[PDB]
Amino acid sequence: MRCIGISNRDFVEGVSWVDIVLEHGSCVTTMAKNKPTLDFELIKTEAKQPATLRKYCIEAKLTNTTTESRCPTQGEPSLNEEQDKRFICKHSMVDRGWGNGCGLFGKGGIVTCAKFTCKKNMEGKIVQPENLEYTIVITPHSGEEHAVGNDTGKHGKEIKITPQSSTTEAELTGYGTVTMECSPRTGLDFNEMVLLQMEDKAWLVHRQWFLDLPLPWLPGADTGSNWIQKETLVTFKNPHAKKQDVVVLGSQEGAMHTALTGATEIQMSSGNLLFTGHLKCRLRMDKLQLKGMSYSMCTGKFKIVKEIAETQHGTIVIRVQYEGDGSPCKIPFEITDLEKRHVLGRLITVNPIVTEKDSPVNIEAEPPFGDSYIIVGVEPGQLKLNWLRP
Amino acid sequence: VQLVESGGGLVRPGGSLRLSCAASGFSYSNHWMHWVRQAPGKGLVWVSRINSDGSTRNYADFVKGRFTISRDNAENTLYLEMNSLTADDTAVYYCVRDGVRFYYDSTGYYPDSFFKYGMDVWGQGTTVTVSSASTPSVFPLAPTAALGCLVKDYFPEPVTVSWNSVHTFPAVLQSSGLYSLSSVICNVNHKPSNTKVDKRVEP
Amino acid sequence: QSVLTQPVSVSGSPGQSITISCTGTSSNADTYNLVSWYQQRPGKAPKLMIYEGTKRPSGVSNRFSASKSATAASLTISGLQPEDEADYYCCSYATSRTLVFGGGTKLTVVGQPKAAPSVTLFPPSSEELQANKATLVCLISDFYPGAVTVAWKADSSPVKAGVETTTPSKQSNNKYAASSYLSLTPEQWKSHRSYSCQVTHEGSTVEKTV
Ligand SMILES: *[C@@H]1O[C@H](CO[C@@H]2O[C@@H](C)[C@@H](O)[C@@H](O)[C@@H]2O)[C@@H](O[C@@H]2O[C@H](CO)[C@@H](O[C@@H]3O[C@H](CO[C@H]4O[C@H](CO)[C@@H](O)[C@H](O)[C@@H]4O)[C@@H](O)[C@H](O[C@H]4O[C@H](CO)[C@@H](O)[C@H](O)[C@@H]4O)[C@@H]3O)[C@H](O)[C@H]2NC(C)=O)[C@H](O)[C@H]1NC(C)=O
Ligand SMILES: *[C@@H]1O[C@H](CO)[C@@H](O)[C@H](O)[C@H]1NC(C)=O
Repeated sequence: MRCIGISNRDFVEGVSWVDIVLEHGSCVTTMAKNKPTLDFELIKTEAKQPATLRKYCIEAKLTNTTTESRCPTQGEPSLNEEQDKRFICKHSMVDRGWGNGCGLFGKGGIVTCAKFTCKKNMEGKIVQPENLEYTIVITPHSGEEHAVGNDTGKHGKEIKITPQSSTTEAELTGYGTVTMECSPRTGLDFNEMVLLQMEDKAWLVHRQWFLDLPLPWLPGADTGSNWIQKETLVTFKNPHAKKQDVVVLGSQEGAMHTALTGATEIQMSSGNLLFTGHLKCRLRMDKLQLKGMSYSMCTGKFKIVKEIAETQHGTIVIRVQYEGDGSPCKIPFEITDLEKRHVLGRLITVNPIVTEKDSPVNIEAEPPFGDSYIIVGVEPGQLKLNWLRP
Repeated sequence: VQLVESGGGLVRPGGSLRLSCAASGFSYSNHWMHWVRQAPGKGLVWVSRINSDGSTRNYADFVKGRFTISRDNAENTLYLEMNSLTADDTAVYYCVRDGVRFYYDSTGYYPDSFFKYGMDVWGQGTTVTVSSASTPSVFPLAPTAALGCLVKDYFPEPVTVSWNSVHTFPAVLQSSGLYSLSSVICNVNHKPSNTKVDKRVEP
Repeated sequence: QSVLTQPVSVSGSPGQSITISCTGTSSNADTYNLVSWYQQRPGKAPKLMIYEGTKRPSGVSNRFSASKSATAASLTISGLQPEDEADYYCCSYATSRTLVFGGGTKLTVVGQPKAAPSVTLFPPSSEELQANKATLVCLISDFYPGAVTVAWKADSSPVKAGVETTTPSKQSNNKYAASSYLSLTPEQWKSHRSYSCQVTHEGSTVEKTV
């Protein structure tokens, strides 16, 4: 009942084993003769054992700037910050003289150090294809008053599948078991591909390309303070041999996005991904059975507790409450012509039943084009509802 | 030639303060400037220094990075931004010029190791008081013979002591940010808190 | 690292020549080559007297001279005058980048006879112990010159934590008095066999024990 309200909803019917394609945004309603109607939706995709290859700094900050100079023939200057790996140091030569603070004229050694602090970073994760955990929700068409489009899934069974553990038997309380045999149909294989995660965005890039970016980096082994290649974003300036100055090279964030145009993009969300790739599954209804079926028809009348609404697919949803006696009971349902001659509408919510009288039942069915009569219950007080379908 | 400090006053422990010094009568932009402090009745303590550019800023080991020295050459101003202040930071803070380095390096830029210096121009100093409470307990000092009263943990100064309605010592400021003194029946008056204590002292 | 130490006090008579020493720990010849001296009269801002170990700035009296060796630096005031009564501080580099001042020397220009301090040590009051605190009070009075060194002991061990001492102040009779405190918990007070207040004046020491 979870798929009701979703536009990208596929209606799949099986002869007596059926093939379904699940994707993010997609929803599949499965139907089989004498088998309960089920709603399948891919809710989560997660790379479960990612190995950080490298972490690149795209935005750098230079703080705690220290400088030391020596007069000519007084030796190379030295700061204790040189030994500190969080700092970037560079030695240079400056013109020294009498009006400068030196007894003798000549080139005097200068040293500038600055603390390299990363503001924003990029992470390159290498994902094993077999380690992509897919979370699928199997929501049966239980009529249950809250079931209709209920995201919480307290109505549907949550099942986890990986490209390799593709065969799973899922137990649906009151319906039996459904056997699912999946296979991933990803746009690009993760063989020689690095999942380049930025912040809220992700891409799939060639390994060598990723390892060749001229940016400061930390290895997967040091996820750390000692950034390798700080020089790729840090530049030292001394153009008149008067003063040495340290300068950052500015945020490479936007620059990166431009280089990542000719790359496969993915929607990211803190460890979990909204992958474009499909998931081709095969499922068997052999061990599935309708809840009740051995039940007797409802002797009493029904009460339409919510306005009949039409879904984006032309199907209609009706919420009815039982006012009679007999529960657990079986709802008599029929969609016939204006003259009550032949039955015309297809029932989506197969075998509609009443569990508790107090609890309403949501029945979904495909009404025929034009004028139809929705008949819910039996005589007397039989709900006669006229319907329009252009 | 003058140096005028501003920004000193009462600050709560863990609090922040910005000291500001105005310089005049010399080429400010070409001189190194220093901050020196002095705890009440105690010794001079070097705090920080800055070169002409601001490219070199050095600090004493007690300022673990809590204070930041800065300058505005065009405005002839020196600053000391102070954070995470404690009772050990209570002092008069002096703005000081290194007039002798100017004689060797007229740029005031080069941070040569152990260079010739001399703090020749000092401001009047600005008072910083780092204290917790905003606004005493009296104990007898039992005994010719000397006897007295110990007046513990009060704020602010002063306390006055009389005997039977004599030397009363100056107060010490404890690490707690509270004062204590001694006087050698004692009548202890602490006008700021509107409290008065009479203590009989017996052998 | 380099730490500068000076005598606590120096006492001289008018017209006499007195010398203040400045010695260092992790120091070298350059430490003393770069020594600067400062005079601070009571309640006044410090004044530069000597820089570069031995150079005297213009305006500073010719009675002031300085010397330096590879192990110490010294300031000499020749022809001592009442106006020379002040605190004197030496200063040099602690590291290549930072400065450090000495502890200071109180120079007394002798006007009256020298007098040794009277010392009284008070134990914690019964009342304070009931309030779960313990303060030892060391009262120091009637001394001249006005400069003392106070040290505390727990049994035979010197104690530095929880000590607060006042700067000597002039009494009614123009001699000086000072006070010192040792703050303890009652457990610490009861933890030791004895506590001592030691006062050093003009090279001699008085020690009172409770
Ligand atoms: C999506 O599903 C949500 C949960 O789905 C469950 O599905 C099945 C498997 C069952 O577990 C089922 O219990 C759940 O529905 C669903 O939320 C649930 O909705 C009900 C309301 O419909 C929540 O509250 C309950 O109702 C009363 C309100 O009472 C008034 O209205 C009723 C008629 O609706 C009258 O009979 C009464 O006389 C009242 O006039 C709530 O007050 C109460 O909750 C609180 O009760 C006390 C208050 O002190 C506390 O002890 C509780 O902890 C609650 O705070 C009832 O419980 C029900 O809480 C909720 N279930 C869960 C698990 O949260 C939701 O409506 C669905 N949404 C959509 C859009 O489909
Ligand atoms: C210098 O380093 C210290 C210690 O990490 C830090 O607290 C301080 O803010 C840094 N300096 C500046 C200019 O931010």
